[PDB]
Amino acid sequence: MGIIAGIIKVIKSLIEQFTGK
Amino acid sequence: MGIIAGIIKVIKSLIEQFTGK
Amino acid sequence: MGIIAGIIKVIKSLIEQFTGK
Amino acid sequence: MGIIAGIIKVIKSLIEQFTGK
Amino acid sequence: MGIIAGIIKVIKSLIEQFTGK
Amino acid sequence: MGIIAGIIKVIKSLIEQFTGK
Amino acid sequence: MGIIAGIIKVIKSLIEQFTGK
Amino acid sequence: MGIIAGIIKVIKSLIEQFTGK
Amino acid sequence: MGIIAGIIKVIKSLIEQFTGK
Amino acid sequence: MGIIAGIIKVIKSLIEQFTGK
Amino acid sequence: MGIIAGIIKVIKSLIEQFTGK
Amino acid sequence: MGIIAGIIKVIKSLIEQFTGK
Amino acid sequence: MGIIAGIIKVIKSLIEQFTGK
Amino acid sequence: MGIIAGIIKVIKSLIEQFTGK
Amino acid sequence: MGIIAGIIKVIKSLIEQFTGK
Amino acid sequence: MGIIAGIIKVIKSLIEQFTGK
Amino acid sequence: MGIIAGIIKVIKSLIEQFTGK
Amino acid sequence: MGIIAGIIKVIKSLIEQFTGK
Amino acid sequence: MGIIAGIIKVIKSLIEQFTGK
Amino acid sequence: MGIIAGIIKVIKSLIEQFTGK
Amino acid sequence: MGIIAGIIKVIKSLIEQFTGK
Amino acid sequence: MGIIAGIIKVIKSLIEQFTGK
Amino acid sequence: MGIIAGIIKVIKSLIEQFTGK
Amino acid sequence: MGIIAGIIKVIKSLIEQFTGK
Amino acid sequence: MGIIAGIIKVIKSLIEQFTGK
Amino acid sequence: MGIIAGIIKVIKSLIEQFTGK
Amino acid sequence: MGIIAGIIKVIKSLIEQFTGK
Amino acid sequence: MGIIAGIIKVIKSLIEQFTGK
Amino acid sequence: MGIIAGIIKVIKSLIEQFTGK
Amino acid sequence: MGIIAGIIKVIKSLIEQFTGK
Amino acid sequence: MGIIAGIIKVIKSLIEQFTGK
Amino acid sequence: MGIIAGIIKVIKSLIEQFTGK
Amino acid sequence: MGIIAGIIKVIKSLIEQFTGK
Amino acid sequence: MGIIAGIIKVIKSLIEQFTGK
Amino acid sequence: MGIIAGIIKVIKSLIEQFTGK
Amino acid sequence: MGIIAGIIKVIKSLIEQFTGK
Amino acid sequence: MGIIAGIIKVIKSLIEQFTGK
Amino acid sequence: MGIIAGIIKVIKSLIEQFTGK
Amino acid sequence: MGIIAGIIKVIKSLIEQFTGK
Amino acid sequence: MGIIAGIIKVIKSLIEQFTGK
Amino acid sequence: MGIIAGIIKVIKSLIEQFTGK
Amino acid sequence: MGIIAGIIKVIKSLIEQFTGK
Amino acid sequence: MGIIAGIIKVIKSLIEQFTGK
Amino acid sequence: MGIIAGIIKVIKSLIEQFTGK
Amino acid sequence: MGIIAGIIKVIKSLIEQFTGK
Amino acid sequence: MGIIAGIIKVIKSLIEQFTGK
Amino acid sequence: MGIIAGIIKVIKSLIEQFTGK
Amino acid sequence: MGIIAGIIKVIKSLIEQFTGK
Amino acid sequence: MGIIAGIIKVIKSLIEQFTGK
Amino acid sequence: MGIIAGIIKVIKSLIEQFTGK
Amino acid sequence: MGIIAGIIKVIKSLIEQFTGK
Amino acid sequence: MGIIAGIIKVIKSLIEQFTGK
Amino acid sequence: MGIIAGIIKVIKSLIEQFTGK
Amino acid sequence: MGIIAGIIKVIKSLIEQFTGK
Amino acid sequence: MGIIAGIIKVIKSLIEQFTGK
Amino acid sequence: MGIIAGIIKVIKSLIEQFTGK
Amino acid sequence: MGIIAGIIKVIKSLIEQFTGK
Amino acid sequence: MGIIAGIIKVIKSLIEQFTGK
Amino acid sequence: MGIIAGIIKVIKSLIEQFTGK
Amino acid sequence: MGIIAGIIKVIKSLIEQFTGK
Amino acid sequence: MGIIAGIIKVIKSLIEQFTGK
Amino acid sequence: MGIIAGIIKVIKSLIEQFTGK
Amino acid sequence: MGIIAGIIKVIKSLIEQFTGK
Amino acid sequence: MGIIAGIIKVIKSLIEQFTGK
Repeated sequence: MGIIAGIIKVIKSLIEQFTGK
Repeated sequence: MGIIAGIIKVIKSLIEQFTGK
Repeated sequence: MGIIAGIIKVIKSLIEQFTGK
Repeated sequence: MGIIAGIIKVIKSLIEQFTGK
Repeated sequence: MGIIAGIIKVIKSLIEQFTGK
Repeated sequence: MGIIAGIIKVIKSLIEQFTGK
Repeated sequence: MGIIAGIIKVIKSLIEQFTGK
Repeated sequence: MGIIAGIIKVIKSLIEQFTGK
Repeated sequence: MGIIAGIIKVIKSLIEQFTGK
Repeated sequence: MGIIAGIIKVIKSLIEQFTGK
Repeated sequence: MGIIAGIIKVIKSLIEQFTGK
Repeated sequence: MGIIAGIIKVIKSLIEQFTGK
Repeated sequence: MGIIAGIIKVIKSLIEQFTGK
Repeated sequence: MGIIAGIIKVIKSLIEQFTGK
Repeated sequence: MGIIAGIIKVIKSLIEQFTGK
Repeated sequence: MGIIAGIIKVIKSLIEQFTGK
Repeated sequence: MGIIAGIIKVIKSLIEQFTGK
Repeated sequence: MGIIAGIIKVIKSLIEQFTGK
Repeated sequence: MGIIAGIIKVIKSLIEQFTGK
Repeated sequence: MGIIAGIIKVIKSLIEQFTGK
Repeated sequence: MGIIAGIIKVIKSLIEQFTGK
Repeated sequence: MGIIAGIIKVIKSLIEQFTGK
Repeated sequence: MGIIAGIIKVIKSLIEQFTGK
Repeated sequence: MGIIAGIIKVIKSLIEQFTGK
Repeated sequence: MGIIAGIIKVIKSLIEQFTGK
Repeated sequence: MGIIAGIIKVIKSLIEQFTGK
Repeated sequence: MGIIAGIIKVIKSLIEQFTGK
Repeated sequence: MGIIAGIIKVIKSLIEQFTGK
Repeated sequence: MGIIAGIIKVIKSLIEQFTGK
Repeated sequence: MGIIAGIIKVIKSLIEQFTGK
Repeated sequence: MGIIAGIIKVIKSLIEQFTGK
Repeated sequence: MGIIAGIIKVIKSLIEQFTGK
Repeated sequence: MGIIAGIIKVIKSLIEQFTGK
Repeated sequence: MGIIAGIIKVIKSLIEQFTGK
Repeated sequence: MGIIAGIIKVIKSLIEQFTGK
Repeated sequence: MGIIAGIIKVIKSLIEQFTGK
Repeated sequence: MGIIAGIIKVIKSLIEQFTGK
Repeated sequence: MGIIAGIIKVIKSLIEQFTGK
Repeated sequence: MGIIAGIIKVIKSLIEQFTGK
Repeated sequence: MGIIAGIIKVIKSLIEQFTGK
Repeated sequence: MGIIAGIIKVIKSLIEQFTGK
Repeated sequence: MGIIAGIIKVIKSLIEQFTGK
Repeated sequence: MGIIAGIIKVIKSLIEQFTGK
Repeated sequence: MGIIAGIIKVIKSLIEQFTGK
Repeated sequence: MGIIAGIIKVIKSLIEQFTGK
Repeated sequence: MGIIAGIIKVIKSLIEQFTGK
Repeated sequence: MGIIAGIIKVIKSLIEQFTGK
Repeated sequence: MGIIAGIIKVIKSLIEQFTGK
Repeated sequence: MGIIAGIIKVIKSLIEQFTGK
Repeated sequence: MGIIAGIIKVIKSLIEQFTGK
Repeated sequence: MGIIAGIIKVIKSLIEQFTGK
Repeated sequence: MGIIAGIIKVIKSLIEQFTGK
Repeated sequence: MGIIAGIIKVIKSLIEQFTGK
Repeated sequence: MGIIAGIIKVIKSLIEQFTGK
Repeated sequence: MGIIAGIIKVIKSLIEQFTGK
Repeated sequence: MGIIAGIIKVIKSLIEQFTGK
Repeated sequence: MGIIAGIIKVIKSLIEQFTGK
Repeated sequence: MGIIAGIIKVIKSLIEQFTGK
Repeated sequence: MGIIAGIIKVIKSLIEQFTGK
Repeated sequence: MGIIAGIIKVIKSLIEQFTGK
Repeated sequence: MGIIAGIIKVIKSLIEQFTGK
Repeated sequence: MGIIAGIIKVIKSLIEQFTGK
Repeated sequence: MGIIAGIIKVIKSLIEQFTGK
Repeated sequence: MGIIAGIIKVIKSLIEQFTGK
């Protein structure tokens, strides 16, 4: 179902994706 | 389903995508 | 389904795409 | 479905695209 | 479906494209 | 479908294109 | 479908093109 | 379909082209 | 389809071209 | 299809061309 | 069901994806 | 059901994914 | 049911996934 | 039911997954 | 029922998974 | 019922899993 | 009922699993 | 009822499992 | 009822399992 | 009732299991 | 009732099991 | 009632089992 | 009532089992 | 009542079992 | 009442069983 | 009442059983 | 009352059983 | 009352049983 | 009252049984 | 009262039984 | 009162039984 | 009162029984 | 040859021994 | 040859021993 | 040869021993 | 040769031992 | 040779031992 | 040779031991 | 040689041991 | 040689042990 | 040599052990 | 040599162990 | 040598262990 | 040598272990 | 050497372990 | 050496483990 | 050495593990 | 050495693991 | 060494893992 | 060493992993 | 070392991973 | 070392990953 | 080390990844 | 190290990625 | 390291990416 | 490192990207 | 590092991008 | 780094981009 | 870095862009 | 960096742009 | 950097633009 | 930087623009 | 920077513009 | 910067404009 994959360097964040409702 | 992948360097953020509703 | 991928350096943001409704 | 990819440096923003409705 | 890609430096913005309805 | 790509430096803006309806 | 690409420096704007209806 | 590309410096504007209807 | 390209410096404007109907 | 290109400095304007109907 | 996998270096964060409700 | 797998180096964090409700 | 597996090096953390309620 | 398996090197941590309620 | 199995080297930790309530 | 099995080298720890209540 | 089995080398520890209440 | 079995080399320890109350 | 069986080499220890109360 | 059986080599120890109260 | 049986080589020890109270 | 039986080689020891009170 | 039986080679010892009080 | 029976080779010892009080 | 029977080879010993008080 | 019977080869010994007080 | 019977070969000994007080 | 009976070969000994006081 | 009976071959001995006081 | 009876071959001995005081 | 009876072959001896005081 | 009766072959002896004082 | 000797209190009896044929 | 000796209280009996044929 | 000796209280009996043929 | 001796209370019986043929 | 001795209470019986042929 | 000795309460029986042939 | 000794309550039986042939 | 000893309550049986041939 | 000892309640049985051939 | 000892309740059985050949 | 000991309730069985050949 | 011990309830069975050949 | 111990309820079976050859 | 221990309910089976050859 | 322990419900099976050769 | 432990419900199977050769 | 543990429901199978050669 | 653990429902299979050679 | 764990439903398969050679 | 974990439904397959050589 | 995890439905396949050589 | 995770439906395939050599 | 994740439906293929050499 | 993710429907193909050498 | 993501329908192809050397 | 993303329908092709050397 | 994105239908082609060297 | 995006239908081609050297 | 975008139908071509050197 | 965009139908061509050197 | 845009139908050509040097 | 745009039908040509040097 949900995936995140790579070189991930996120800082001090908020991050969203919706698929569905 | 949902993916994010690369060199990701997001800071102090809000980020959205919708697909669906 | 939803993807973001590259060198991503977004700051102090809001970002949207719709496909669907 | 939805993609953003490159060198992305967006700041203090709002950004939209619609395809569909 | 929807894409944005390059050197993107947008600031203090609103941005739209429609294709579809 | 929808694309924007280059050196993009838009500020304090509103921007639209329609193709379709 | 819809494209914008170059050195884009638009400010305090409204911009439209129609093709279709 | 629709394109704008160059050195674009438009300010305080409204801009249109129709092709189609 | 529709294009604008050059050094564009339009201000306080309205601009139209029709081809088609 | 429709083009405008040069050094464009139009102000406080209305501008039209028809080709077609 | 839910997955995260790569070289993950997230710091001082909040991160979300929804698929479903 | 729920999985995380890779080289995981997360620090000082909060991390979430929902699938379901 | 619930799994975590790889080279896991998480430090000073909080980490969550929900699937179900 | 619940599993963790790999090379696990977690330090100074808190770690959770829910599946169920 | 509950399992942990691999090369496990956890230090100075707290670790949880729930399945059920 | 409850199992742990592998090469287990845990040090200076606390470790939990719940299944049930 | 309760089992632990492998090469077990735990040191200076506390370790728990619950199944039941 | 309760079992432990393998090559067991635990040192300087405390170890628990509950099943039941 | 209660069993321990294998090659058991425990040293300088405390070890517990409960099943029942 | 209570059993221990194998190759048992425990040294400098304390060892417990409860089943019952 | 109470049993111990195998090759037993315990040294410098204390060893307990309870079943009952 | 109480039994011990095998090849028993215990040295420099203390050994207990309770069943009953 | 009380039994010990096998090849018994205990040395320099103390050994106990209780069943009853 | 009390029994010991086998090949018994105990040396330099103390040995006890209680059943009763 | 009290019995000992087998091949008994005890040396340099003390040996006890109680049943009763 | 009291019995000892077998092949008995005890040497340099002390041996006791109590049943009664 | 008191009995000893078998092949008895005791040497350099002391031997006791009590039943009664 | 008191009995000893078998093949008795005791040497260099002391031997006792009490029943009564 | 007192009895000894069998093949008796005792040598260099002392032998006692008490029943009574 | 006192009896000894069998094949008696005692040598170089002392032998006693008490019943009474 | 006192009896001895059988095949008696005692040599180089001392032999006693008491019943009474 | 006092009796001895059988095949008696005693040699080089001393022999006693007391009953009475 | 034949002997009976002791305190003999036989009643309402038949008694036999054979030695010879 | 044949002997019986002790406190003999046999009643309502038949009793035999053979030695010889 | 044949002996019986003790406190003998046999009733309503038949009793045999053979040694020889 | 043949002996029986103790407190003997046999009733309604048949009893045998053979040694020899 | 053959012996039986103790508190013997056998009833309604048959009993045998062979040693020899 | 053959012995039986204890508290013997055998009823309605057959009982054997062989040693020899 | 052959022995049985304890509290023996065997009923309606057959019982054997061989040692030898 | 052969022994049985304890609280023995065998019923309606056959029982064997061999040692030797 | 051969032993059985405990609380033995075997019924309607056959039972064997071999040691030797 | 061979032993069985405990609370033994075997029914309608056959049971074997070999050690040796 | 061979042992079985516990609460044994085997029914309608065959059971074997070999050690040796 | 060989042992079985616990609560054993085997039915309609065959069971083996080898150690040795 | 060989052991089985627990709550054992095996039915209609064959079961083996080898250690050795 | 070889062990099996738990709640064992195997049916209509064959089961093996080798360690050694 | 070899162990199996848990709630084991295997049916109509063959099962193997090797460690060694 | 070799272990299997859990809730095991394998049917109509073959199962292997090697470690070693 | 080798382990399998969980809820295992394998059917009509072959299964292998190697570690070592 | 080798582990498999979860809800395992494999059918009509072959499955391998190597680590080592 | 090697692990597989989850809800595993593989059918009619071959599956491999190598790590090492 | 090697892991596979999720909802795995592979059919009629071959699957590989190498890490190492 | 190597992982695969998700909803995996691969059919009639070959699949590889290398990392390392 | 190597990962694949999602909804994977690959058929009749060959698939590779290299990272490293 | 290497990842593939999404809805993957590749058929009759060859697919490569290199990063590294 | 390397990623592919989306709705991927590639057929009868060869596909490459290099980054690095 | 390297990414491809969208609706990808490539057929009978060769495709390359270089970044780096 | 390298990206391709959209609706991609390339056939019978060769395609390149360089950035770098 | 490098991107291609749209509706791409290239056939029988060669295509290049350089940026850099 | 480099982009191509639109409805692209190039055939039997060679195409270049340089920016840089 | 470099862009081409529209309805592109180039055939049997060579095409260049330089900007830079 | 460099752009071409419209309905482009160039055939059998060479085409250049320079801006810069 | 450089642009060409319209309905372009150039054949068998060479075409240049310079702006700059 | 440089533009050409219209219905362009140039054949077998050379074409230049300079602005700048």
